[PDB]
Amino acid sequence: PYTVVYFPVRGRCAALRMLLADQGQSWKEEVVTVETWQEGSLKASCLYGQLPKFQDGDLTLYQSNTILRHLGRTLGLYGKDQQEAALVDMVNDGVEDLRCKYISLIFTNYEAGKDDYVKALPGQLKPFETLLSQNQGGKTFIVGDQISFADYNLLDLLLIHEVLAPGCLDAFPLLSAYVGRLSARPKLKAFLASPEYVNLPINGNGKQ
Amino acid sequence: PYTVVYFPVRGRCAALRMLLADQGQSWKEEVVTVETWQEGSLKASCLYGQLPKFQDGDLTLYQSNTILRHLGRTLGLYGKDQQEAALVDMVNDGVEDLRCKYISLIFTNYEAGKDDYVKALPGQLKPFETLLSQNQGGKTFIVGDQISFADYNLLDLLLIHEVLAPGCLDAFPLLSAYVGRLSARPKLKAFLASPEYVNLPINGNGKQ
Ligand SMILES: CCCCCCSC[C@H](NC(=O)CC[C@H]([NH3+])C(=O)O)C(=O)NCC(=O)O
Ligand SMILES: CCCCCCSC[C@H](NC(=O)CC[C@H]([NH3+])C(=O)O)C(=O)NCC(=O)O
Repeated sequence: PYTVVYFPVRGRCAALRMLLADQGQSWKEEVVTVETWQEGSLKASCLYGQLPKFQDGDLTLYQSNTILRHLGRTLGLYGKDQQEAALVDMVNDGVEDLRCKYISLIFTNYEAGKDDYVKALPGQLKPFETLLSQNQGGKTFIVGDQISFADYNLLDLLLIHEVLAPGCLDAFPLLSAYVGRLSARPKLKAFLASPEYVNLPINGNGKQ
Repeated sequence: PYTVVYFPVRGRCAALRMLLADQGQSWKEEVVTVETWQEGSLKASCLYGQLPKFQDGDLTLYQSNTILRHLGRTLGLYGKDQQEAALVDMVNDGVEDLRCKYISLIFTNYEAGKDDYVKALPGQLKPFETLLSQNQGGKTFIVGDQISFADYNLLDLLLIHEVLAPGCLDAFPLLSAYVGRLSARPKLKAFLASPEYVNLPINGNGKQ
């Protein structure tokens, strides 16, 4: 089946976990503690010396987006045709770029860079509002009318930003409706409210 | 047909151009000058306010890797099955990570960070040597036995690093043989030697 090996944080696994849950998939969690990591053996065995590590049968993967695209490909959450598949990538890549800046703020300079980051947020979120406005008035999903791996990843990005800069979505009616709508999906709602998600820290450094 | 809109540099378009050339595809180049860019109109029309921008018929794409995956998907350079498609992603993601550090060195702190970067290079390149050693002794491609978009992207990464730290591939027999082998492909060889590639600067800041 599925197995995700990662630290005891949401981080780069939050989105794929949401995906697995909403799709009614069963998976195993292998928690890696800082002590175990600092031992060195696991780090060395990891291709790019990092986690998350994922296992699907005897297929061992690395790189969060690779896991997302894999599930998306295998579970049919990658658009209805090639054109949509490309637009799904365009969204995910955009999500990835903003996630990098978020991760850099959280770990590199939270105290001094928080104010500038928040001021720049509207411009960074705007593109997703625009994408949504061009797809059935943003009443369905980010691309096409069926959900895709990019939705789960975007949803996480928006959620974590709500905690960082509460109210950042008030200026974006479509994104706000989008978050609420998807968060309400039965399997997803139950997952987001469970101890498995709630009691895990967003990032590992105690900052959010 | 195909149209790539980008600045007069190789940068994030080098790989997709190599892909187009080697596959015998025709494309149009729309060169964007700093003056045109600083005018503002084009920047605003771009989804994430950035280039490269790509057009395939009336399909308008953004994000370099999205263009690579698109060509890969449409041209059959994405593995022979789902498993390979996932390994192709794992490689490309790895290439992307290292490209980001390269881009950060080139634009953020070349003078002070060049020495530390080069020292760390072997560890960063090693994973690709390892991947190659596990695939038919690294005698064919990075994943499977047919070429994929990840090859073109990896090939570029290696080439640009040869200029940054000449000889960095001497410690990696498989990667070196790989670069030479692919650079020798007829259409690709002719492209790499043409004025269209040679007279374009790698990055835009005059550093390499
Ligand atoms: C301690 C709690 C905080 C954990 C933060 C998240 S783990 C961060 C880091 N992993 C990554 O950055 C993964 C990046 C990779 N590109 C992906 O998308 O999967 C890692 O393994 N780092 C370990 C290392 O590189 O030594
Ligand atoms: C002047 C010559 C130097 C050009 C350097 C390359 S262009 C850099 C930048 N674009 C990107 O970083 C693209 C990143 C995007 N994630 C991708 O992969 O396509 C840009 O458009 N920047 C313009 C802007 O953001 O204003």
